Amino acid sequence: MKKDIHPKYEEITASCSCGNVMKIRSTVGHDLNLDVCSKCHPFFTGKQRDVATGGRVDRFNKRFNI
Amino acid sequence: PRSLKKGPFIDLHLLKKVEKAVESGDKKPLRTWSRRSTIFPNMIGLTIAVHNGRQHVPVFVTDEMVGHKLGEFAPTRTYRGH
Amino acid sequence: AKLHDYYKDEVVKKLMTEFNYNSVMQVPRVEKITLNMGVGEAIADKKLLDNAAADLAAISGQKPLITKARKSVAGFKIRQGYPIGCKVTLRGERMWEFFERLITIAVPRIRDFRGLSAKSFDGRGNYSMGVREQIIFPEIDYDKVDRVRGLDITITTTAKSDEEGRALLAAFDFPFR
Amino acid sequence: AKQSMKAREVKRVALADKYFAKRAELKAIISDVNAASDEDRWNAVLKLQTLPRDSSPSRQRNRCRQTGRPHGFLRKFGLSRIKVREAAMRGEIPGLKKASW
Amino acid sequence: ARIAGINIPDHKHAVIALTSIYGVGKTRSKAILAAAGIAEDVKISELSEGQIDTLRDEVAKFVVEGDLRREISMSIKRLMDLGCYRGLRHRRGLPVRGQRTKTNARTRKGPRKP
RNA sequence: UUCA
RNA sequence: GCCCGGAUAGCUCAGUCGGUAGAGCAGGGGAUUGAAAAUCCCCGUGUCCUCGGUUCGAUUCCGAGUCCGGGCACCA
RNA sequence: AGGGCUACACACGUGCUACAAUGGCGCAUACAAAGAGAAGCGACCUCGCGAGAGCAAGCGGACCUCAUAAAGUGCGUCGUAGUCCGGAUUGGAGUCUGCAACUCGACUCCAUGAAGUCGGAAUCGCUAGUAAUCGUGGAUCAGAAUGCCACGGUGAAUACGU
Ligand SMILES: [Mg+2]
Ligand SMILES: [Mg+2]
Ligand SMILES: [Mg+2]
Ligand SMILES: [Mg+2]
Ligand SMILES: [Mg+2]
Ligand SMILES: [Zn+2]
Repeated sequence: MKKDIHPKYEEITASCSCGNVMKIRSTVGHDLNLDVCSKCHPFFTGKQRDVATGGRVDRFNKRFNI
Repeated sequence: PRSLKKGPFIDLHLLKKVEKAVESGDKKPLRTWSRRSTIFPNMIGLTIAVHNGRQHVPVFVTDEMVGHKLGEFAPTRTYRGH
Repeated sequence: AKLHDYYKDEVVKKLMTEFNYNSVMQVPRVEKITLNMGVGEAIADKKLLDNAAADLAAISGQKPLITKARKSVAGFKIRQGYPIGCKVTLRGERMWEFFERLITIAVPRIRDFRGLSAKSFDGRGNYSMGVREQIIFPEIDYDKVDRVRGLDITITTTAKSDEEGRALLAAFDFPFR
Repeated sequence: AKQSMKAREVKRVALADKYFAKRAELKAIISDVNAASDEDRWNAVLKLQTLPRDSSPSRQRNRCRQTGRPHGFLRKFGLSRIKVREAAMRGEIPGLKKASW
Repeated sequence: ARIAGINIPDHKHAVIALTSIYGVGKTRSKAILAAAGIAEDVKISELSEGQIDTLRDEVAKFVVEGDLRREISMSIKRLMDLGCYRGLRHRRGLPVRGQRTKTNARTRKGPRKP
C-alpha cells in the first residue's frame, strides 16, 4: 500500500448482538456493535429465528392476548 | 391502537392460510384481503401479496414488520405529484 | 485473515479430494476481488464521485481508483476520459480480510435475503455479483451519508470452470440462494 | 327508490336481531378477567369474526320508514326531515306544530 | 445550570427551568424534582453543585438530551426502514398522524413558494 | 372607460 | 490607429464623487366589478457586459478586454 | 371483499385556536340555564397520571345519571420576553367502541412543543342584554364536529346626520 494515502486500518472485534469474538481488521476504527455473527445472527444458522430481543416479536408475544 | 384487553385481532382465513404456510412451504405469497390483520410470528419470512383495493401487491415480512397491520405496506392511491 | 488459513488447510483438504487433483497448484483459488461503482450519473455532479468513492474508501480498506470513461458516447452524453466510475482491487490478506468481513458481518445482514445467485459466472469460474443495500456493511454510518448506492463486486478465480466456481464458493459456504 | 337498499336494511336488521344475544355472550368473553386471557376470549374473537358482519348492531344504516332516505333520519319518528315536516303540516303527528318562544 | 450538558437559565424558578431539556417536559420536570426532594419555586442560581449532582443522578433515570435525540432518530429511521404509510409520509414531507392535507397542515406542508 |  | 458612448431583472431604462440596487414594464397570486378593463395590494425579479488591481469598503475608481455606435485617421 | 369519496405543486369561502399582562399557571371557593336517558343514562366506591377498567343502585324520571358550567372572586406564581405565550408537528406508551380504530376516529399519557410580535389592498357582522367573550346541553350518533340547533353568566360603542 502507498504510505499516507489510505484510511485507518486498525483491527476490530465482531461486536455482535451477542458479542461473538470474530475479529475484523477493518476501516470502521471502532468496535461497532453489530448484529451479524455466529451468536445472535440468522444466516449464521439455518431456519432462522432470532432468539430473544426487545425487538418486535418479543413484545408482540408479550401482549399477544396473553 | 387496539385495546390491549382485547389483545390482537386477525381474521381466521389469513390466520389459517399462514399456518398452512409455516407448515408446508411458502415459496408463494398469500393473496389475502384483510389489510387490518395483526402481523404474527408465523408470517415472518413470507412475501405476502396484500390487497391495495385493486391489487394484491407483495411485501416481505421482516422482524420489524411484526407490530403492524398488513395494509401498511400496500399503498392505496397512486400518488405522482403535480 | 483467518479465512486465508481456513483456505490453506480446509479448502484444499476438500477440493483436492473432491476433484481428485494431482497437484496443489492445480487447486483453484481466488486471487483478487474488484469492487466497482460505475456511477455514470456523476457526469452532472462532480462531487458525487467524491461522494461515491468514499464508500470504497470505507467498505474497502484502500483509497479507490476513480475510473475514467473509455469512449465519448451519444447515448449517455459522456465525454471520453471522464470521471465516470470507481474501483478497488483487493488482493492479499487485504482481499481475505475484506471477504471475511463481507461474508460474515455484511452478507447475512442483507435484508430480504433469499440468497445469492447460483449462476453468476463468466463461464470461467470468476464469480461476479453486486449488492444494492451497501450499508449492510458496518463500514457505512448510513446516517450522515447521502445515498444508498450499491456496487458490483467480482471475485477473480483461477478456476477455469463454473462447477469449480460453485465448489470454491461453497468452500466459504457462499449462500447460493 | 332503489328498493334493493331498503331490503338490504331489513335483511341486516332481521339477521342481527335473530343472532341477537349470541354476539353478546361472545363479546362479554373479551372484557372479563376470566378466559385465561389466552384461550376462551381468544377463540371468542374467532367466533365473532366468523359471525355475519351483516348481523351486527352497527352495520345497519338506520334508514327511514317512508322511503328509506339515507340522511336526515329522525329516531323519534323514523322519517326523514322532509316527511316529518309533511306529516306535521298535515296534522298526522300528535302534539306536533310550529313552535316559537 | 450545566446539568445534562445543557445550560438551563439562572434566576428562573427551578420547577420551570428544569424543563429546558430536550427530553423532559413538565411531567419529567416535576417528577425528577420530587424524586430528588427540593422546594418548588427556588431559582436555579440558589442550587448548589451537589444539588446539581442529585439532579444529575436523578435525570440519569429519565431519557436525556442526546438520548432523546438518538431515540427520535432511530424511531423515524425505523419507520423509514419499514417503508410504510407513516414512513412514506415522513420521507415525502406530508402529514403523518392522519389529518387533512388539501389546504391545512401547513407545518407538514411547507411555505407557499410556488 | 367598457360591455351586448 | 484618435476622441467620445454604452451594456444594470424576465424587457425600457437610472444613479454614481465608494458606505447601497430603483422605477416603469413585466409575470404570478390576490383585492374590486354582475363580468372582465384599467386601478389597487402584494410577491418575484439583480452576482450591475467580462476579467483584474486600486481604497475600512466599488456598477460607481482604475487597468485589460467583449461587443455596438458616432466623429476623425497614417500612402508597406 | 378491499378502495375512495379523508387524495395534494395549488387558489378561495367559512369557523376554531392563537400571536398573551383585562394576560400563563397553582391553590381556595361560589354563581346559571337548557336538556336528555331503557340494549339508554348510569349512581355511589377501588384502581389505573389518564383515557377508562371493575363494581355495577336508581332513573322512562321536578327523584338516579351526564354534573366541574365556565367566565367569576381571594391568595399565589410568571414579569414584557418564540416568554412559564402558543400547542399546531412528530415520536413512543395506552383507553374507548366497533365483527373490525393501517389507509381512515375520539380520548389519554410522555418530548420536542412550531408559523405566530395584531395582519395589505380590501372586507363582514352588530343598535341592545345587542354585539364581544365565557362556558352548557340536544339531535345526527356503535363511536366520532371547533359543525348545526338550543341554553344560560358577564356584558359595553356610537348614531350628529343622508
Ligand atoms: Mg502502495
Ligand atoms: Mg377516505
Ligand atoms: Mg403552555
Ligand atoms: Mg335594526
Ligand atoms: Mg351541518
Ligand atoms: Zn449473538
